Amino acid sequence: QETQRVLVKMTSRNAKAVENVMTELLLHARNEKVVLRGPVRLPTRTLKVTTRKTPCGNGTNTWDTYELKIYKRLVELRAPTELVKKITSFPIDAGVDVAITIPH
Amino acid sequence: KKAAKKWSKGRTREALQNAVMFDKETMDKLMKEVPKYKVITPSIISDRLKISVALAGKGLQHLCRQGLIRLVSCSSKFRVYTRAA
Amino acid sequence: KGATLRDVHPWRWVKICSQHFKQEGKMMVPNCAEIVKTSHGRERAPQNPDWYYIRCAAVLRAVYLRPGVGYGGLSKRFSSKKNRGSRPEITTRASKGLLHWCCKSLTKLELLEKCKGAGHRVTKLGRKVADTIAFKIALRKMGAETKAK
Amino acid sequence: ERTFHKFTYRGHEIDPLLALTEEEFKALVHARARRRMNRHADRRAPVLLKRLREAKKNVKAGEKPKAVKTHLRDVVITPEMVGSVVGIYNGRQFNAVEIKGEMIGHYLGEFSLTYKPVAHGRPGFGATHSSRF
Amino acid sequence: GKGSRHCVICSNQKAVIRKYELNVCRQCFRENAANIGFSKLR
Amino acid sequence: MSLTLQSESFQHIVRLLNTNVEGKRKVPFALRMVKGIGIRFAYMVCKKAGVDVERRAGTLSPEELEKISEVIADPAKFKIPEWFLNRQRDPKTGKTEHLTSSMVDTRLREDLERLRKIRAHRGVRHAYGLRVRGQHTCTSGRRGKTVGVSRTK
RNA sequence: AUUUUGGGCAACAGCAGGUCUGUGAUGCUCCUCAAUGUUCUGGGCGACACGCGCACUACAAUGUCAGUGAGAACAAGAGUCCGAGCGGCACUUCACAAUGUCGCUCCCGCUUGAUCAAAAGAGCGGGGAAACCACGGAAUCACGUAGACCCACUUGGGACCGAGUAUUGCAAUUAUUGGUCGCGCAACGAGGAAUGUCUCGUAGGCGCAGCUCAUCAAACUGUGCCGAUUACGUCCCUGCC
Repeated sequence: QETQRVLVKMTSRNAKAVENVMTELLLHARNEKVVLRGPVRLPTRTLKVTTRKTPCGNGTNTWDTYELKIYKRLVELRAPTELVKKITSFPIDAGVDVAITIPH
Repeated sequence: KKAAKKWSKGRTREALQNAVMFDKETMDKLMKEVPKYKVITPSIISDRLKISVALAGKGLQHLCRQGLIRLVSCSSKFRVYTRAA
Repeated sequence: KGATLRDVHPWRWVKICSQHFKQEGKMMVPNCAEIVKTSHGRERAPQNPDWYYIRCAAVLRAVYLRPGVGYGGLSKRFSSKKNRGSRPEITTRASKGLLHWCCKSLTKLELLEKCKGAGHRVTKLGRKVADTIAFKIALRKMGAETKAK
Repeated sequence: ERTFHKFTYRGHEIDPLLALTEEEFKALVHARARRRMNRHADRRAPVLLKRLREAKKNVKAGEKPKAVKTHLRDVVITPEMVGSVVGIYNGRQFNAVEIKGEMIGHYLGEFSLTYKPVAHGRPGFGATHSSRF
Repeated sequence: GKGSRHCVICSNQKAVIRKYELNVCRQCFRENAANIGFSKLR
Repeated sequence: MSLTLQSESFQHIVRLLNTNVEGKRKVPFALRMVKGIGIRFAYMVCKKAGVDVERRAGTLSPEELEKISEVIADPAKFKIPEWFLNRQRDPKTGKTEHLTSSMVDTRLREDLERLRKIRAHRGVRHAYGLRVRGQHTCTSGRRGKTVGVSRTK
C-alpha cells in the first residue's frame, strides 16, 4: 500500500502511564492493517531542583533536591492514515503527551 | 634572589657551574668527557658542572651525530648514551 | 598495500609536509598576517615560525578525516587551558582570522576543498601525495631497525 | 575678558572642540563613550541644556551664573554648556560643580562623587558604630 | 542583578527560586514538587 | 648548543637605550626591560627586527642593539603594528605611541594627576591606594597593610 | 559477596535554636499620605588601621614557553499574549506627522555555513522547537612526541596598570564583562604556634556540565578525565551508646 510512516511518539511524566497508552492504541490500531516496526524509546530527560531549605538565620544552611524524569517512547508504523484516524478516536489521559506525525 | 622572602622553614641548596656560555675548557673538556663515562647521559655532563644536562645534552647530541657517544632510545628526549666504542 | 595519512606519524610527516608547502613555495602567509598570536589565549606564540604551514598541515589533517569540518570546528581543534591568575585554571580561546586564513589557503592549495561550500574535505591528489610522502620519510629513521635488514 | 585654559584633549584645543559635533568630539574617545552616544539619539537634557545655556548667557565679569540641579552622572563636557554650574545628585547631595574648560571632553561620571568616605575615618557629628542598631 | 524577577507566586526578588520559568518562593517550591512531579534524587 | 669556546660572545650586562640588558635570557625579557610601564619590546618589535634565541640576550651583539634602537621608535614604520601601541590616543597628540623611557614617566605624572583630579569614588579607588574593584575592598591590601591611612583632624 | 552499591526514607521526646528575609500562616504591637505607603529619582549596603572565616591562586621543572596529541562525559536551548522589528492594510495627510488595524517575522531564545579584518569584532544565507536528528559523527582536562630555558626569579609570578577596540545595561559613573598590546620582577621560593578535612577506578588532582545570569562566580549542583599509602586495627586520644 501507500504506507505512512506514522510516528507516534509518546513522552510522559512517568514511564508508567504511557506504556499503557502506547500499547493499547497500537493493539487497537493494529488489528490489522496498522503495521508497526517496534517501539523505540528516545533518552529519558531529567529535571533537577536543589533548594536552599531552612531560614536558618542560624542553624545549618543545608540544601534539598527534587527530580522529574520524563520518559520518551516512539513507535513507527507504516500504516493507513484513515485507519490511523479511525483508531485515533481515543480521549487519553494526561501525563502522557502523545504526538502523532506522518513523515517517511 | 632579588626577592625579600622566597625561601621556607628548613630548605637549603648550593650553586652549580653549568651555564649558557662558550668556553675553551668546556668544549674541549666535553670532547674528553663525552667518551669518558661508560654510560654517558646529559645529566652526568651537568653533574661534572661545566654545562648543564640541558644544553650539555645537546652537546651530547651534537657529539653523537658525530658518534662520540651512542644515542640509545629510538627516538629523542630520553635518549641516553654510552661512550662510543 | 600500505601506509596513508591514516597510517603515518606527522611527527615525521607534518614536519615534512609543512615542508612540502614550504620547500616548494606554494602558499605561505596572507597579506594581512605573518606575526601570529598563539591565538587569543597567548603572547608567546609560535616559536616555530612555520605555524601557518603547520596549521595548514593540521587543517588538512582534519579535512580528510572529518570530511566536512566547518570553521567552528577549527576553533575547537585549536584547544588549550588558561591559568588566568588568582583565579580559575580553565580552558582557552582560538584566533579566527588566521583560522580563516588556513581555510582560504589549503583550498587555494587544492588539498582542501570546501565541501558543500562549507566544511572542508580533501582533494584526491592531496592524500595520494600524502601517502607518497609518508613512505619517503618513513624508512631512514634515527631510531632502531631496518635500513639494514 | 575672563581668562584662559591652555588645554589639549586628543590633539584638540577648545576651538577645535568647538568645530566638531559632540559625535566627532567623542570619536576621540574610547569605545564605550563613543558607543554611549551611538546608543543614545538626542541629549536627555532638553530643559537641562536650556538651564545650562541660559546660565551660560548670564555670566558677568566677576561672579557667576547659578547651578542646575540634576541627578545626572554621564554628561560629556562640551564648551556649549561650559562655565555652567551643576547640582549632581547622590541621594545625600546634588553636588555642585562649575564646568570650566579644563574639564571638557570628560564624562560626568568622572566627576560624580558617588561616595561617603569610610577608610577608617572618624566621626564628624556624634556617630558611634556602623548604623546596624 | 536583583530587581526584575518579581516572583509570580510572590512579587518577590528575594526568597524566589529562579529556576525554569517558575517564580515561586523557596518555600513555595518546597510545597509544590508533588503536583509537578519532582521527587528526591539526592 | 655549540662547541664554541668564546668569551666575547659570552657577553653581559649592558645598559643600552636607557634600558638594562642582562646576559643569558631566551632573548625576550632582556629586551622586555626598563618598565615605567610599557617600554617597548612589544615582544614583536624586537622579535621582528631579527632577534632570537640564536643569540639569547647573552650573545649581546652591538649590531643587534643598533637594529633594535632603530626598529623600536617608529614601530609601525617597520609595520610593526599600531593597533597595539601602548598609547594610542594620547590626548595631547591625541594619538598613538610606542612609549619609551622616562617620557612614559612624564606621561604618567601628567595624566595620572588629571585622571585622578576630576574625582569620583571610582577615580579615588584606583588613586589613593586601592585595587580598582574587589567589592569588599578592605580585605585586599593584604600584608601591604597600610593602604596609606587618612584623617583630616 | 558486605545490612553487596550510593542514596532516599525513616522512632520518640527534645531544643522561647533559627524561622518578621518567602509566605496571599499569622498575635499583640506600629505608620497610612504634609506615612517609613507607593512610585520616582538618587544613593547605599561594595566605603580600608585592622581581627578573622572560608575559598581560590602563586611561589614553579615535578615547571614555565612553542608547538604537536584521531581523548566525550554529564547535561543545556525556539513562552504567551491583535501599533516590538518587519510588512501589508486602514484612515488621517498639499507634504510630514498621526492614529488605528491587520498580518508577518512575534517585543523572533540556542544557533550553523563563512567573508572582510592584528585582533577581539563586524555578517548574506542557512539550520536546530529538549533536538540522541542544526549548535553533537565534532570537540571533553591534566596525555603522549618534536622544539626555547645549559635552573638562575629564569622573569617563577602576576597581583599592578596604561593608553587602545568590542560587547551588557535605561544607567556602570562604588571600573557590568570581554578585548588588545605593552606591561610588571608587588606579595608570593610552598607558610609559624597552631591547624582542616580524609581509608576505593577511589584520596586526589584534574578538568567540564548545570543555574544565579541584562551583564557577571573562585559559590551553588552535578559531569567527566586521570588516578593511589596503610588503616583495616585499635580503643588509646578524642567523642557517642
